[PDB]
Amino acid sequence: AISFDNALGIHQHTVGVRERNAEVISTNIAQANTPGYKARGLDFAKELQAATSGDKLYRLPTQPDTGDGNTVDLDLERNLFMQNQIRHQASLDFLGSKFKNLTKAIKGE
Amino acid sequence: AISFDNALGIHQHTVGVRERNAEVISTNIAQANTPGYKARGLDFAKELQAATSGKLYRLPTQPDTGDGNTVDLDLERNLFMQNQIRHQASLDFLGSKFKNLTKAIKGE
Amino acid sequence: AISFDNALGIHQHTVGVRERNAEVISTNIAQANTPGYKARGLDFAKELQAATDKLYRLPTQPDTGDGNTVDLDLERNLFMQNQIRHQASLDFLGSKFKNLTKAIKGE
Amino acid sequence: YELDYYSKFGHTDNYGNLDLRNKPYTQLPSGFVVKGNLNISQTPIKKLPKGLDVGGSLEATNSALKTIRSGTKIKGYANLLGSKIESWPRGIKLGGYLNLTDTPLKTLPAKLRVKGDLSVIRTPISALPEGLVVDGNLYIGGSALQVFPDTMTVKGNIFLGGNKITKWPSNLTLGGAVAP
Amino acid sequence: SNQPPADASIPQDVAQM
Amino acid sequence: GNMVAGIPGALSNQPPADASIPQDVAQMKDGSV
Amino acid sequence: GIPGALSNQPPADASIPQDVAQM
Amino acid sequence: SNQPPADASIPQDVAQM
Amino acid sequence: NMVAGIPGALSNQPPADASIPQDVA
Amino acid sequence: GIPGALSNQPP
Amino acid sequence: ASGAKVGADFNDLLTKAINNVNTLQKASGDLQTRFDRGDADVSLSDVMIARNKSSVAFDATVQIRNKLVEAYKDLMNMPV
Amino acid sequence: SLFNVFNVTGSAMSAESVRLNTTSSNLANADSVSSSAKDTYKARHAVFGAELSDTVPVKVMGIVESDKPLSAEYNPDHPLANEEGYIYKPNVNVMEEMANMISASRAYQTNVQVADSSKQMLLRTLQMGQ
Amino acid sequence: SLFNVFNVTGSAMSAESVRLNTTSSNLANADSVSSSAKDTYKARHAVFGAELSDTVPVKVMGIVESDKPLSAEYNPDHPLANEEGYIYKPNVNVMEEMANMISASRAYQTNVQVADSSKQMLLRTLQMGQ
Repeated sequence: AISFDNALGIHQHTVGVRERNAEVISTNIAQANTPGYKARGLDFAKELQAATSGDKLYRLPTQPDTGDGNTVDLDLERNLFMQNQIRHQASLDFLGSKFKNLTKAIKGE
Repeated sequence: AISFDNALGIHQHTVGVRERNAEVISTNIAQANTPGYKARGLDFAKELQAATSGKLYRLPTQPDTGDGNTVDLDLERNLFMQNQIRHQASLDFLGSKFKNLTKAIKGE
Repeated sequence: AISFDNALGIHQHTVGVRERNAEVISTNIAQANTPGYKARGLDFAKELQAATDKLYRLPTQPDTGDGNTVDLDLERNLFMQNQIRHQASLDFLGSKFKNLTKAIKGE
Repeated sequence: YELDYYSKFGHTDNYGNLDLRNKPYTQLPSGFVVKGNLNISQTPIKKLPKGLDVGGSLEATNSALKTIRSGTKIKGYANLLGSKIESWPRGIKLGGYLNLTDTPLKTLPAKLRVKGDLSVIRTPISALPEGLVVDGNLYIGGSALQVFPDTMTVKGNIFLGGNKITKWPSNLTLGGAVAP
Repeated sequence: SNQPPADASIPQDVAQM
Repeated sequence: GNMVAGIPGALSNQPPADASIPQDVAQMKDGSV
Repeated sequence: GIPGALSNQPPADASIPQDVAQM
Repeated sequence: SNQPPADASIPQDVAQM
Repeated sequence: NMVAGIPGALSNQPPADASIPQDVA
Repeated sequence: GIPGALSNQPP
Repeated sequence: ASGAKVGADFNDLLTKAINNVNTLQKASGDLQTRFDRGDADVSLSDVMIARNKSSVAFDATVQIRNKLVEAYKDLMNMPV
Repeated sequence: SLFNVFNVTGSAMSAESVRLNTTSSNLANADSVSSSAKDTYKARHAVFGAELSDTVPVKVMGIVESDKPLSAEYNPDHPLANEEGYIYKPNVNVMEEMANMISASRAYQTNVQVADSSKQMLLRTLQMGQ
Repeated sequence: SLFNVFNVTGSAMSAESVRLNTTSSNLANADSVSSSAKDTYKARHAVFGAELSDTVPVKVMGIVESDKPLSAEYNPDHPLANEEGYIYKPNVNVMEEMANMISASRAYQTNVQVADSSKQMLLRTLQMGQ
């Protein structure tokens, strides 16, 4: 034992995935008005598995498009972006406390 | 003595109960327009007792207009903000229990 | 180097010019009804040169015997634009000190 | 009750589509003519009047439809999924498919022709009539069928649906395959 | 209460109910 | 099941004499379905 | 499922045998 | 889903298709 | 591969309106 | 009870 | 391989980061003064983006500097 | 777990959006004697549902047309007139569609308030203890 | 790399800005008859594009004139008329310009929130381990 992997856990890979998800969600919000653009989804479980050791998912629209072809539901995108930011803040707190505890033990302070 | 139970008291359990209460109040607001849905209440004294030692229906003030829904949104809004204030106050109480506990062990 | 002139850029002077411009537009709107008053315009590049004037506005329509060359449609738009740009200059110049203080204190 | 001249006028749109969904009507006028689709699903109608002419499709799902009189003309299909019909009359002019899933159907007229798929799923029918010709697929899943007619024509794929077939037709021209 | 409140009835005759 | 459902809004909040709701949906409110 | 619910697909109709026949 | 959502039609006349 | 088109009101109406140029659509 | 308050059940 | 190569590689990493931060700070400064002088080809959105990135980039520079100094101050207080 | 509140409010907001679009179509098609394929427009209504057995999300389970009869109008010279000269028009009622517009919008906005308030409560839990 | 969200949100801000400028020109030139019948102003519209070869930026691919026929008006008094006394006017529809104004402004401000919230996540990342 006594290794950074065994000490940090999955809180280092989770942060990267949460930032990846925010990039995907922000892309859907920006491309909301572009006709023909299809909303992009991200699988957290698969992304976390790939990050730990190392495809395109589309979001099914709740209602038909008005003709443009864009399936971005901006009501859902804001809700997911808000959730992603909260869980990302927790992951930083979880990962940040891993380093603080490691520093505390190696210095006894 | 010197146990996390004796150290935090009921503050470690009140946080979870008021989170449950917020969930029950929140779904009442969402299901307000759903016809035939009966407003659901939570008994704080009973739920707190259950958590310490390891849902009811809300009677309407006025008859429903024909959809069978007994959700009064004015009551749901009022109870939600009271729970939020008490939830925040509960975190202040529980949070300072740890900080005072940390102050004693470190002497600073 | 490392002087306030270079640290602040020209944002230290723009705030003053936007205040002078707002004063002139306020004068034009107030003097819109007084006959014989000629609308005054301020040249931005002149105060730029003064940093590193008070001209007249030629009417697009003839007067009606007053001789007053103030177009209230133009003045409102020019006052709205100046006020928006004035707030941006405050944001630019305000952040110059916020970055400057963070560099010195390191926190 | 019955359907009068003005009773039907309240259930007709601009294209003559008669909608009787869950309406408490028990019968239709004799010699009835409907320009468009007819919907009598979930209705207490026990028998269709003789000479009925439908310019569209027939839908009587989950209804009490039990008897159909000969000479009825349907331009579209006859959807009878879940009805109470026990026997299919001869001489019905049908231009679409006959969906008899979840029906107590027992017998079919000989030399029957269906211009589309035929579904006798979950029916107590004992033997398909000789000379039966189907221009679509055949569904016999969950039915009492165990013996096929000597000659039959299924332009589509025959789907057995689980029942064991002990005898196969001698003259069968199949455009598809057979699936269990 | 532990028993759901009853759905209100809006009859046009009351007698029939 | 034990699922309660129906048409929300102004259509439901009327006396049943209007009969603007289909009978299939109207029973669905009850809770039997 | 709810009874009488509308469908989000063109309504199979009469003309063009194609619909009257294919289920 | 893995398949991109299909585009809406909004046909002027359904028979024309 | 690109996904381009006029955004706004000109594309959010049935194609029978025929406001978008054919090439762009 | 109020002397003359309406009930909430059929009369 | 020698230890100087690792030291030079670490030095180039720090120099590259400082140049990147300096590039953003100068890029933000030009966009700020271009919009402030009254040029109509500059968008307020791009200016705010430019100064947002420069502010974040410099804040990262401050954090690394403090950690380097703290490590050195920790280093000098050691038995030897 | 206040993250459940996000699911419930999000499902409610989606349901209100479906109801608003249904109201929008009824107002736009309250005067249409024709239709795309062959059937006169009938006032549509989304169906909300609560799968009560915590939180109970609200889900839309399909669109159901109103059962009110179509309003028959006497337009005998119209091309689509029947044998009696009547044409049929959608049963959309203006008063109830306006109430749906008001009700759906106010219900949509109050669910945003709950989610925003619930978002704060999660943040204060993160700051607990420090 | 460190600011991918800013490049996408910022691109939307620049993209939605062009659509508002185009809308302003269409409304300001809705009554500009100009001269001839082919130099007459026509409603212009920006074309958004997304190259999906992470983040997909939005790029404006040029301004495209509307294909709607010009609005003809009978006026054998305007000196810039034609043989039949017709002056052709720009094919600008006020209702579609108002909707674009609403859509452009709201979508533009939505990306402001995402870009502003993206900075907060970057600022919180710098506080990791502190």
